[PDB]
Amino acid sequence: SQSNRELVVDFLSYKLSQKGYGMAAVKQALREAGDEFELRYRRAFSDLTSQLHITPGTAYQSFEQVVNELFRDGVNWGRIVAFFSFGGALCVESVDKKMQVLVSRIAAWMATYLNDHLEPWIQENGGWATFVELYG
Amino acid sequence: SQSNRELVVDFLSYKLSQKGYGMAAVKQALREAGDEFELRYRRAFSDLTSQLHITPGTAYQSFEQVVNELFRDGVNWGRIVAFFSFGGALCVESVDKKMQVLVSRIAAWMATYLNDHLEPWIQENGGWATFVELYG
Ligand SMILES: CN(C)CC#Cc1ccc(OCCCc2sc(N3CCc4cccc(C(=O)Nc5nc6ccccc6s5)c4C3)nc2C(=O)O)c(F)c1
Ligand SMILES: CN(C)CC#Cc1ccc(OCCCc2sc(N3CCc4cccc(C(=O)Nc5nc6ccccc6s5)c4C3)nc2C(=O)O)c(F)c1
Repeated sequence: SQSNRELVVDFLSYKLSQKGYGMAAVKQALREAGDEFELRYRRAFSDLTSQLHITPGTAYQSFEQVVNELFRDGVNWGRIVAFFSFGGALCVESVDKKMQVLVSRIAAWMATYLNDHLEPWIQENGGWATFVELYG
Repeated sequence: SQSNRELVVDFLSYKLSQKGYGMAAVKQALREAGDEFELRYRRAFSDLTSQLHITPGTAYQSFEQVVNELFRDGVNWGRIVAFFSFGGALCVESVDKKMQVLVSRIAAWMATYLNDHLEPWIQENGGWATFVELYG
């Protein structure tokens, strides 16, 4: 869906710009939730960037397997925030290693995973409007 | 949920009995779909029983990783049928190796995976009532 892709591009651009490189309410809540996750929560959970070791040869299937570990106990809003934040970290780490080409690929991976695996839970749980009420 | 667990126990008991060892409409459609999968489709896909090699030491996480391969591209009714049928085969193979104790465990794995990963898609796609209309 275009709405999921828009959220992905907005969050990734925000994270890249933050580091030096419509749906307004949803985008804002997402940006804020991602920031909170990075400041307080990222440190406690298993570091997924260590498990992926991204490069131009990295396949979507590899990304998919690592993200599955994130949702192993099911989906919830906090986990979706960790997922967006994980994608942001891969983009930042990609731009550092001079592989800016991987950004658009990571974006596609995220949108794809969202549409294929997370969308049903999102819609069944009130949609993004509900995320705003809880995290925004 | 209790409704998912009931479907799992009904299907497993049905498969076990077939090999010599409420929700009536859903249970019937599921039994019938599972039979069609075994008669027509099982031969046309990769054998997951080869990837699990079940024993009393087999962890849920192992089962989860194998099932994930089944839904790697997403969920649909036919894939859910393949999933029930896969659980049925593990139970049959467990009773054959004298490990009848694993049956209740496999049942719990299935109910768990259903509730944690498949339920949202099911509800967003018309619920079990829709499965009955299509496969029943
Ligand atoms: C309202 N105001 C105040 C605004 C606000 C707010 C607000 C509050 C709370 C918030 O988070 C709460 C925790 C969310 C989570 S994360 C999680 N697991 C599941 C198991 C699991 C297993 C393996 C790995 C991971 C993992 O994520 N590894 C990563 N590696 C990297 C590396 C780089 C970058 C990102 C990542 S992520 C996980 C993550 N589970 C939960 C949960 O809540 O259940 C929040 F985000 C925002
Ligand atoms: C109408 N009336 C007459 C009633 C009816 C009916 C009716 C109609 C259609 C039906 O299925 C259609 C195909 C469904 C599937 S399966 C599938 N892949 C994804 C890729 C993939 C990858 C790896 C493994 C598997 C896998 O499954 N491995 C297994 N190993 C074992 C071993 C033992 C036991 C079970 C199993 S399963 C798969 C399965 N994809 C699809 C799909 O349709 O997308 C059906 F079941 C019933």
